[PDB]
Amino acid sequence: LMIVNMGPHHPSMHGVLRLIVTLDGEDVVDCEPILGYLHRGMEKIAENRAIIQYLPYVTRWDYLATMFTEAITVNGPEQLGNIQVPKRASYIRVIMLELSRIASHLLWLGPFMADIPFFYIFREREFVYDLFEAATGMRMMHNFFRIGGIAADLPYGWIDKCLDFCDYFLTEVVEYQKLITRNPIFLERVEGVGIIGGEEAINWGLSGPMLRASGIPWDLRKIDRYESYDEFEWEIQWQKQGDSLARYLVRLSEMTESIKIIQQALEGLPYRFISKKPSPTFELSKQELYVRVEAPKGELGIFLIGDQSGFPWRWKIRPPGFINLQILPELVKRMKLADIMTILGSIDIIMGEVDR
Amino acid sequence: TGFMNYGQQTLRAARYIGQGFMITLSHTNRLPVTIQYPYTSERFRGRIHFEFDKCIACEVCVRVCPIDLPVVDWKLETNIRKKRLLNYSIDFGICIFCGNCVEYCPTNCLSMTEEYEFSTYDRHELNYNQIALGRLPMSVIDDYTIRTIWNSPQTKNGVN
Amino acid sequence: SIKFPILDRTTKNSVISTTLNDLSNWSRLSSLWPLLYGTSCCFIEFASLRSSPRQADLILTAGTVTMKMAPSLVRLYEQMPEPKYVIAMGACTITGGMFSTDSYSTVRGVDKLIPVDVYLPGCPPKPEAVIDAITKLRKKIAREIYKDRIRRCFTTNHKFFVVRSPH
Amino acid sequence: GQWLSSVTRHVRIYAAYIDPETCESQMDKLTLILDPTEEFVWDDESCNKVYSYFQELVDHYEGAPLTEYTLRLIGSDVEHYIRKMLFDGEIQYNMDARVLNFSMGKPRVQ
Amino acid sequence: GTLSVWLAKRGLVHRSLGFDYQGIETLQIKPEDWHSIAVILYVYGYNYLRSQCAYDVAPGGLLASVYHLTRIEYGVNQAEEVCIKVFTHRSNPRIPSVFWVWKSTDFQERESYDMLGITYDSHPRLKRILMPESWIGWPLRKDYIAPNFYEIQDA
Amino acid sequence: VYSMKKGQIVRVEKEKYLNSINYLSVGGLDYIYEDRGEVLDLREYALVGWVGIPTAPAWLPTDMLIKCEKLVYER
Amino acid sequence: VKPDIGQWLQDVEEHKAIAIYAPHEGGYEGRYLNRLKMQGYYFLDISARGLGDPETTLLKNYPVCPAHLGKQPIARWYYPPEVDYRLAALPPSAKGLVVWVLEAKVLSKSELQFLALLPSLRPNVRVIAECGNWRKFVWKPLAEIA
Ligand code: SF4
Ligand code: SF4
Ligand code: SF4
Repeated sequence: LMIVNMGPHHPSMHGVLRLIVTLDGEDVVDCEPILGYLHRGMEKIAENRAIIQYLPYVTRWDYLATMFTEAITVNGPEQLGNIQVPKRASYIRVIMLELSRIASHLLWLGPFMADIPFFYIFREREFVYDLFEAATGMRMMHNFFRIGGIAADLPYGWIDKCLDFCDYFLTEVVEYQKLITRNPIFLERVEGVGIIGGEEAINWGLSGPMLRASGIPWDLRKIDRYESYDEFEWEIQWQKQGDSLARYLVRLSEMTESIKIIQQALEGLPYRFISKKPSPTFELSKQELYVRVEAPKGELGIFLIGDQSGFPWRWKIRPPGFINLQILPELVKRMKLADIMTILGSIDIIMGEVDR
Repeated sequence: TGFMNYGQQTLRAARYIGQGFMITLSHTNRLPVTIQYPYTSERFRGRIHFEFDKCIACEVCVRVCPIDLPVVDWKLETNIRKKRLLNYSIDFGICIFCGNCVEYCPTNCLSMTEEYEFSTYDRHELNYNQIALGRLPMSVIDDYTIRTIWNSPQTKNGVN
Repeated sequence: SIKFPILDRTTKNSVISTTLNDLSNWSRLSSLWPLLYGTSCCFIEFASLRSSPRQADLILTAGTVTMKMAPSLVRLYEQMPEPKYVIAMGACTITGGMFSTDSYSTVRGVDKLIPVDVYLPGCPPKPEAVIDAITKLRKKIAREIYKDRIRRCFTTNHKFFVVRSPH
Repeated sequence: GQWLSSVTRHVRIYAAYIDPETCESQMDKLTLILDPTEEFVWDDESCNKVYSYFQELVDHYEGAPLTEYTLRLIGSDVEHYIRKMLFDGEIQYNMDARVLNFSMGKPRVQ
Repeated sequence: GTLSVWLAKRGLVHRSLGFDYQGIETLQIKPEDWHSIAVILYVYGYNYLRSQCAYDVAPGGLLASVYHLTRIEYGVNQAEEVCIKVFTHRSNPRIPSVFWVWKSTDFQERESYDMLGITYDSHPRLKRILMPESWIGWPLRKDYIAPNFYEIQDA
Repeated sequence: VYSMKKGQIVRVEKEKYLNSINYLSVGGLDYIYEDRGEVLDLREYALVGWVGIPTAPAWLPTDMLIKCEKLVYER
Repeated sequence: VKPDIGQWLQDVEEHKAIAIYAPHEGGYEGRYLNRLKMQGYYFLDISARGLGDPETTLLKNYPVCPAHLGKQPIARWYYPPEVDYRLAALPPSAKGLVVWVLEAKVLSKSELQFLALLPSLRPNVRVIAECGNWRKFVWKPLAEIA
């Protein structure tokens, strides 16, 4: 039972974490995940900062998809103050949020395919960041979410590049879909892990790909009527093969479902930039409001107890992947050191929203 | 016939290696783009351009900042509402370039540029002055090593 | 208020020795090869630009360093002790970054932890900024003539036992 | 794990079996490594004064459990003592390293 | 609420605090009968617990570790949310953990003990999940001072 | 609408703030016991914070702290 | 490359203000700085990418102004000068001069570069080692445009 140190510079690059295991032989049997490495103290500083000052702070959580964090932390005060967002800016927010979900799943499967290369996905990623530069102007550090919608307007080149992104992107996606059917090393090196079912993934804490891996059509934005999700084409992954390749088909189907949503929303266009802007500064109320949104990892959440002041009295975040990190102590029991790379890939986690 | 099943697994494996080898050989044909060193739009939010006489009052850069870094000393001059502003000290090691007061300025003398070459040898050098923050960075068309960056187009294949 | 160096002479003042020093310094300024050290928001520049933690002396700290990160970081600098230095490529390796006021478990720069040559603007710049940073560092090492191989150990210690109370 | 220290600039706890500069294995022998980066002058008599002051501070500040919080407190006020010693001119700077950042501020004309 | 007058009305203290902002409901529950209350709300239809919230109103006084338990599932989508309000004080940090039945509460209760210091039982490994094990004091409570540590200042 | 003003020195005794953790580090020591903390905001409770130490602020009761004087200290 | 001649040292001891026209092609710039350092001199660094009012920074004890993060006061203290304290940063007597290595030719203002070159003529032990806007070769043109 030689204790692994599981150091800060991992052989893989998926964050800094601590997974000391007794490993009797090569079989890992007992996990003790030590965290606190990439920690900032978001809650106390968010109690010490306003919404327009913790609004630059929402970038250090799920920075592979930064639209979700600022999206839920601006959708908090919109439903809190009951201020209506017009349909145009809300649908463009839906388009860019699904594009960030696309970016999150491809930036998962990039380094996951690198561990188990970079320019096989970067040919797409250069045009993806060109879309981010034509949408807001930054690469992943955007500050463009207001109460009335997008802080700016879409330029006349970004809608043309958004029309071109579908037949720029879906063809290389379906050229990348056949690899797992062709290449048997993904049928023999990541096949098998992920043995949890649906009645158990509901039982512990799970959401996102680990909950849709068992063949459950789970969606917050389908159950909760949000952003007119029943107008668009939906196909939530009811893939019941359980394992890690079931999760890969889950993520391919989620990317293709977002492609279908954006492709139906290419020519929608139902309406200004910011509705209800009389003054630059405002405040918040005091309610008992827990707002959540469909994360790419499953139910990102914002807890809020107001102060009727410039600062929020309570600001607690429920990150999706940190609740999804609880299941590995149970998914460690009968695997190998060559398996834990596939495990910490298939969790689909970065340490930005973990410690926070 | 278990070794026959091993052979059939390796036949499917060789078919997949050949198909993925064709895919990667086609992936090696990414010749026109090739991003590297030189040897964007207006919202780059890089180096922040600052103007001194247009900066007058309200001290909103020290307030909306997530860390409150700006240090400007000021002494009121009588009956003319002049604050006598001096030493617009910005530490870019403290600065995030997250851009709140760039668009939240009442004067709007705070504007962003495309400069990002501020990698320096000392932290005390990063404390910049108001005249150092009023310098036009670069006209990137006018270099003998920088061509036109593919801003509006993509995969041009025109250099060759 | 500073100290005084020795500054006697330059003993290696032949043409062959200064030629070998210039060539070894320019080749030392040519072969960066970092051990990457990402695992933060500055890891994103690695895909656009080893594993033995005693090998690569020319590492740049491209990560958000905290107080719990600090013992492993000074141990890793003990694993790169004599030849080369580190480059701060984050506002949090310089001033603590955006949390420079109120963060308890984050050090206000590694400028109180490790010798730093070059300070960056910090939050992920363009991928040619690291190229300009290693070019500057190459100009810095080109100024260095390997200090004419001039060496001193302090060795401050008490052999009296502390008033200990372990668990 | 095995490293139990609060190591900063000019203050390193290093409670290990370190008589010479060869590290090991770990014990109650706190080996105060000072100035790793060659930042100041650090004359030997002044180093003996600072080491004796640190010995008196760890003698009078013990009695409680010598866990990591006492290590943070003792390294922190040791750095305060080094700062107030260099501000009074007992510790000059170095200008022999490749940085010389003047970590405690430039001495004024006052 | 629904379960406070139907299931917890048969001899349990479901002390309601009204409705919350959107659809949630806050019901005050004491710290002695909490694990049986957790099992009773578990066998009701509610299975999915997330976002244990440890808010620190009235520093030096009342301390709370509320829940956001709901009843989402695979095929059905009856999302009935509720806040199980458990309360404590500074003098009494003793609270029962749900880690005996709901084992996935390791990180949640460890962060609650790590940021407030709420003393727990029936828990397999209650350690400081973000701070060192030598660390005394708790930062999230509003009556806390970060002591004289040089790494907290720039200088 | 509040108890005191904003910007007065805060003196702290170890017995006067016995609800907090002021007796764990018996002896190291601390620094906010003397007239070092300044009142930055008030509500029953008042925000505090040192004039030179840049660390995170806190919240303390209006009787648990004490408005000492107007004497800032730096360098 | 590697043209073996110390004519740049003759330029720095004759004119002492030369624009170092040299690319970003690695460290082919500090070798003459290393030859000045091996001659017994001392060389320190500066950059004009964020240096404003250069004569008011090299002399006249420009202010410190510590950046408080919304907690400390203004504390308008006077930091020591750049090159006067650098002349005060020569403890032995064998140091013949002080080289001021400047590595930013852009955002420099031609007038202020002439003002900084005249400040290299102010002290006799000051050497200006400014950049030359990154030519392809290694060219050491003097301060003629400035
Ligand atoms: S620049 Fe902005 S913050 Fe400064 S005085 Fe003018 S309006 Fe106020
Ligand atoms: S540039 Fe960004 S960090 Fe700096 S003061 Fe303006 S908003 Fe704050
Ligand atoms: S300064 Fe900001 S972006 Fe850079 S490493 Fe630190 S936290 Fe990340």
